[PDB]
Amino acid sequence: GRRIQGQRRGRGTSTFRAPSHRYKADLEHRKVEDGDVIAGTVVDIEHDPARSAPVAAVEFEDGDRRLILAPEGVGVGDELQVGVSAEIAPGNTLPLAEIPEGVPVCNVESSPGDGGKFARASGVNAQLLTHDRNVAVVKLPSGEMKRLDPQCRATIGVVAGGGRTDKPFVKAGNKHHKMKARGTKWPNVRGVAMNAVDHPFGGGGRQHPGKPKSISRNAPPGRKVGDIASKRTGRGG
Amino acid sequence: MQMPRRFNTYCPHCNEHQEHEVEKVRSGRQTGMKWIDRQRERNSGIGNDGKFSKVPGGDKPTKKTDLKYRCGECGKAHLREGWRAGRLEFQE
Amino acid sequence: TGAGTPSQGKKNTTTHTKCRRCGEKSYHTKKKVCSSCGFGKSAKRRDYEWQSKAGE
Amino acid sequence: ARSAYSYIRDAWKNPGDGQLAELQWQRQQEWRNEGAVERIERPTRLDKARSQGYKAKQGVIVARVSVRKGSARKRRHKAGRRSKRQGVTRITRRKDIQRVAEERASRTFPNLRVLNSYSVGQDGRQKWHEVILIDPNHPAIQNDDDLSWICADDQADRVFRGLTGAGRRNRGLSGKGKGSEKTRPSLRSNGGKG
RNA sequence: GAAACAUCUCAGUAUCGGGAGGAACAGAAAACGCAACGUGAUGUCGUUAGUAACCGCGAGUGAACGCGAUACAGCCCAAAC
RNA sequence: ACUCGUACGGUCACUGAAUCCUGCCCAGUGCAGGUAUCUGAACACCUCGUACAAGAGGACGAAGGACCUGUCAACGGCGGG
RNA sequence: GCUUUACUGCAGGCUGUCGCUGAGGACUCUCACUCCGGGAGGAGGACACCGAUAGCCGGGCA
Ligand SMILES: [Cl-]
Ligand SMILES: [Cl-]
Ligand SMILES: [Cl-]
Ligand SMILES: [Cl-]
Ligand SMILES: [K+]
Ligand SMILES: [Mg+2]
Ligand SMILES: [Mg+2]
Ligand SMILES: [Mg+2]
Ligand SMILES: [Mg+2]
Ligand SMILES: [Mg+2]
Ligand SMILES: [Mg+2]
Ligand SMILES: [Mg+2]
Ligand SMILES: [Mg+2]
Ligand SMILES: [Mg+2]
Ligand SMILES: [Mg+2]
Ligand SMILES: [Mg+2]
Ligand SMILES: [Mg+2]
Ligand SMILES: [Mg+2]
Ligand SMILES: [Mg+2]
Ligand SMILES: [Mg+2]
Ligand SMILES: [Mg+2]
Ligand code: NA
Ligand code: NA
Ligand code: NA
Ligand code: NA
Ligand code: NA
Ligand code: NA
Ligand code: NA
Ligand code: NA
Ligand SMILES: [Sr+2]
Ligand SMILES: [Sr+2]
Ligand SMILES: [Sr+2]
Ligand SMILES: [Sr+2]
Ligand SMILES: [Sr+2]
Ligand SMILES: [Sr+2]
Ligand SMILES: [Sr+2]
Ligand SMILES: [Sr+2]
Ligand SMILES: [Sr+2]
Ligand SMILES: [Sr+2]
Ligand SMILES: [Sr+2]
Ligand SMILES: [Sr+2]
Ligand SMILES: [Sr+2]
Ligand SMILES: [Sr+2]
Repeated sequence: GRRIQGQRRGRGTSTFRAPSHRYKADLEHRKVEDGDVIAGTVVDIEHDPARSAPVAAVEFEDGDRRLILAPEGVGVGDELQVGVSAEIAPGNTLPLAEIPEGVPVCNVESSPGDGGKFARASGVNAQLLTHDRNVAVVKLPSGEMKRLDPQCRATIGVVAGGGRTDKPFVKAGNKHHKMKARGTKWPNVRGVAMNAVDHPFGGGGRQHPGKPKSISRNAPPGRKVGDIASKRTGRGG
Repeated sequence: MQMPRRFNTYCPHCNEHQEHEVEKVRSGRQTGMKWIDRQRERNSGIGNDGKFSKVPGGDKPTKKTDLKYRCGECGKAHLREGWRAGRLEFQE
Repeated sequence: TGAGTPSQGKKNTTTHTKCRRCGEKSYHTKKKVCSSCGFGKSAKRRDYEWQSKAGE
Repeated sequence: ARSAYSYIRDAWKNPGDGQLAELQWQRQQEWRNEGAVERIERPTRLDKARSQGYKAKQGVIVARVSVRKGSARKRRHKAGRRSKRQGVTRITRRKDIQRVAEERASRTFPNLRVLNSYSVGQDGRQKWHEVILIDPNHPAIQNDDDLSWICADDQADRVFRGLTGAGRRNRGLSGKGKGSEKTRPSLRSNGGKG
């Protein structure tokens, strides 16, 4: 047959790529030598096209103008501090070691100094729980207990733009506009609505899948469709 | 059918009649050193292996008689043409 | 709209032009490559053995 | 008595033993961070180099080349193929890694001609070979009796034509008798059956 | 082609990548092995021969030593000192 | 490539606004989890064999399978008496 | 052309083993190798990656 849509995806053509040129900034944490003596005033609150959430434009003491992943509550004129001896206030970035337990953090790092990997989407937060000299256990928004290095930096507060999911798109036109700012192909044609040549679920006189939807992890790309390595299906039971 | 374990018959070796013993031919083990075994390892490569890619066939409803006629005195055996028999049992 | 006659009317784009290297109207001005001599692609002249019969 | 060279040779008989084991573990670390083709001022195996034809003279260049270990980096068929020709994983190239090394070196030095090469070890994923190249235009070679043969017009691009020792050995030209029916005088003259 | 077809065959062909010359390549035995008290670098031509050998031992595939010729030509390092 | 992205994400699928609802079935097939025991290749290893080798056998035993469990808004099923 | 529990195979995935590969049947380590860090340095560590091979799955493809 022909390659399925998921195989055309990996080729990285125009249709599948994200509009990178229209993106503002690669929201990463600042680099401090040590000591903490790095701070700055917030100039403006802008819209990040990449995440549909706001981003704070901060100007630092050493002339540096950079955009940062803004938590809730941050405004113009606010002073945010980045470093080891930073204040335990919303918007400040300091390692997990210095941050007290039970305090909601966002833009958490995997490896120290990487820039921030976890808890970056609209209104989410990571929850810091346990402390040690070796391990700082953070509870990620998915409900997972991530055992992390205490030297991993994190910003205090929940990410801004909370409750974005609440309002329905209502009409296809609204989904269109959102999708045009991401790296996705939209609309979605069901495989069951395609021809045999085009998808494993294509064909027949009526629309139904050919074999059971649950596919093995070991399945090759071109066959791995439907419910990938599902531990279960359905709502009941 | 039933068949006697021992009976008198011609020994092509001794050129005279003697009391022969009958035994079902037990299959001998393969060495894996024959020419066919070497051709299997040689001729087999990427893809289909031709003749070596085949599997052993089926069965005939009834197999023939596969016996060994052991002589009582000289101790040498001979082979005879077999006949179709569903089950062959020995008497004593 | 028919793929024939009415689709021919749109055809006012210039692609293949006179080549600086060989003189054939095969230099694709959008691709900057010659479809005849391979100017733009290779330093060596474009030639293939299928341009003539196998025993010739 | 034994030459000092015979000691470098005896050391390389077992590159995983003694002081050389410690030396390779150290060198390969710097080699892995070096390029594909790196010119070295002095040969790692002086005995082998000199035995192969090297001289500490003007226009006698040496260079280390790293080539990947393993079989052919082959693509699968995009068109119809019978079972025999459907392979990818088990297919290997007909030119040994040493010959791939000599060519990469000769291309890096378009003016020089390949004299010979030798192995200088391998790690888990690559092999290293040092190629001795000669300048056929330097009067230091044009006048050298033991090297001036490489200056002749018919010695141009000798590595791409398989005229190297590693080339001739890979072409099946070692044995003068039985077994070399399809190899000598050339593979192309024998219908490509070697 | 095998009156299908998978090994086999078409065929190392078609085609593709790199490159030399006026010719290229090969070449002075870790050869041969008419086993000898024998031959003596290498190509090539005639033959050896559809022979040995291969092969769903099917269809098909297929040399060499030698011999008769052509032409002939033998040398340089590495190391020891 | 997704990705100047990070689960309020984005990938893979099914159904197709709203309203009232969405029963029973895990035997087969699929996917997934587990597993005393059974099955399970090669390397190394042990016995035999061979002055070596081919080869025969053994011990150990991964994923996988057997067996057990979960799962149908998973493929699908919802009869005769 | 398409399909599958047709025949035969080929990619791909999972898994054991060998090489890289090191010090003291469960375990410690640091030096290869890997990742993070501008760097100092941090994490991981003889595993992973990669090369080779073996078993399973494998109309994704021929
Ligand atoms: Cl969305
Ligand atoms: Cl019998
Ligand atoms: Cl060269
Ligand atoms: Cl002779
Ligand atoms: K064929
Ligand atoms: Mg960022
Ligand atoms: Mg939704
Ligand atoms: Mg788009
Ligand atoms: Mg749809
Ligand atoms: Mg349709
Ligand atoms: Mg299909
Ligand atoms: Mg339907
Ligand atoms: Mg349906
Ligand atoms: Mg010739
Ligand atoms: Mg035919
Ligand atoms: Mg036939
Ligand atoms: Mg042939
Ligand atoms: Mg011979
Ligand atoms: Mg519909
Ligand atoms: Mg990196
Ligand atoms: Mg098919
Ligand atoms: Na063979
Ligand atoms: Na060159
Ligand atoms: Na051959
Ligand atoms: Na036919
Ligand atoms: Na046919
Ligand atoms: Na055959
Ligand atoms: Na069931
Ligand atoms: Na029904
Ligand atoms: Sr970075
Ligand atoms: Sr990042
Ligand atoms: Sr279907
Ligand atoms: Sr239920
Ligand atoms: Sr073979
Ligand atoms: Sr095979
Ligand atoms: Sr039968
Ligand atoms: Sr019209
Ligand atoms: Sr136009
Ligand atoms: Sr180009
Ligand atoms: Sr050409
Ligand atoms: Sr040249
Ligand atoms: Sr002579
Ligand atoms: Sr089931």
